Amino acid sequence: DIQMTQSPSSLSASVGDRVTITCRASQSVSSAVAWYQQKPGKAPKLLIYSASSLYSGVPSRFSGSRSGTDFTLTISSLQPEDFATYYCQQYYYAPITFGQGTKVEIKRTVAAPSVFIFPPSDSQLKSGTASVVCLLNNFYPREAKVQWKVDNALQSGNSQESVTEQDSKDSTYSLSSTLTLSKADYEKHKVYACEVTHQGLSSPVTKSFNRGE
Amino acid sequence: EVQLVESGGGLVQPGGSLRLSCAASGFNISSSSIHWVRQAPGKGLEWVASISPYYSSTSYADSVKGRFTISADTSKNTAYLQMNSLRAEDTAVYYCARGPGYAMDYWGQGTLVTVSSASTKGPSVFPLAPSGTAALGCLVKDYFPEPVTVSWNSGALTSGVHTFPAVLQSSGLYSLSSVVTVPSSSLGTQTYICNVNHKPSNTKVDKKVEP
Amino acid sequence: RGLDLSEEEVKKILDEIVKD
Ligand SMILES: [Ca+2]
Ligand SMILES: [Ca+2]
Ligand code: NA
Ligand code: NA
Ligand code: NA
Ligand code: NA
Repeated sequence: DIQMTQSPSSLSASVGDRVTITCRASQSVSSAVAWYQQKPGKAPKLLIYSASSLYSGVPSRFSGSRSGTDFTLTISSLQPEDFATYYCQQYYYAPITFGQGTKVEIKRTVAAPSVFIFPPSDSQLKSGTASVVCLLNNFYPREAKVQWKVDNALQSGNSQESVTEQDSKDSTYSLSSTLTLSKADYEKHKVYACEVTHQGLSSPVTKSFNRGE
Repeated sequence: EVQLVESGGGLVQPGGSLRLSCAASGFNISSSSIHWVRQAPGKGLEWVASISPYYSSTSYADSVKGRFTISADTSKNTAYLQMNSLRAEDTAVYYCARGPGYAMDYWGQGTLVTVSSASTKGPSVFPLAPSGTAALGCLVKDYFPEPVTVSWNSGALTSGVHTFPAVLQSSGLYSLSSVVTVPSSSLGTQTYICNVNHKPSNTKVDKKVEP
Repeated sequence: RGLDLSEEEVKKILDEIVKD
């Protein structure tokens, strides 16, 4: 069985830069290696076959090479249309194997999040539950710490985060953090706050509200 | 006009059976190989099975042998993946692809297969009310299975919208929020409606978001 | 036309697709 060990699992690069993804096979696969591009929500598209041949429509900035067991895909200058996940593949013989993928994300300057907090809707409380939503909108880099405080007590094990894919225009991220409680548990406190720390903020930003105001 | 269109996915009980199909256009399936490749949510591509419709020969990944069967019918220019003894681990998007040998030179857009004993359930949609840019949205809460779609003002509102990827709750139901920012001078006059669609449960909701 | 196409034969077909 052939293993295909692809590296790195993710990378950030600016537009115009050179990016290098490598795939290391466990044994000789001769030149029977392909590379694929997958954009979020879409089918993969073939970019390279037999280590170094460019497929239909693939611009001259993608290139592939082999040295024994190592396979490399290079983009000479990252263009915005090149943000995607990349996969190596051996078609030497079955079982067929793909590498784990490489997510290429573009580099950008630091942008602090704008923070918004949303108390639970009155219709949700009538249903029996309460969701408090903290929104961090349009920031970079993706790393960011969101911390919930209720009655100024740090919370744990009751909030879930979701992050958008990098945006195509401004190339930033947005994040939601959602605290969900039963209606009884929600009315047992007064003040709900989310504190946000991020590279772009000189000090952590807190958004809070008092449950009955 | 080369096309590959998968169908037959959906929500299926564990231990059950499902038959996927892949209709091909713009080429004869007996001129190439056909491949089934799956992608579990948030994970990489994993080969499932391949067939030469011309020779009828087949090959399979270890983890599906015996319980999956790939076949093809050249007179329908269509291939199939009969999946049996389904497990939670088989939940994934299943792509059909063509190419010589095991190269895959064209891929369809795939079909979502969800293997779960949980029942379908439509979301409840709650406003995220705004409080000079303002943020507002809707919480699309407690649905199963994936996917839902969210638009704003029937697709007329597109700039500044963020629809977050869904997250599994501890209860086994999904939830997500969709937000939009807009300068605040509009908050009393412009109407903001989020249109939510959950095809698996035949649920359609349009919720007005007011401050 | 089968699964067991040699790597050179796979090359040839994709090469001929690229040309056309
Ligand atoms: Ca090799
Ligand atoms: Ca360039
Ligand atoms: Na928390
Ligand atoms: Na076989
Ligand atoms: Na028939
Ligand atoms: Na084979």
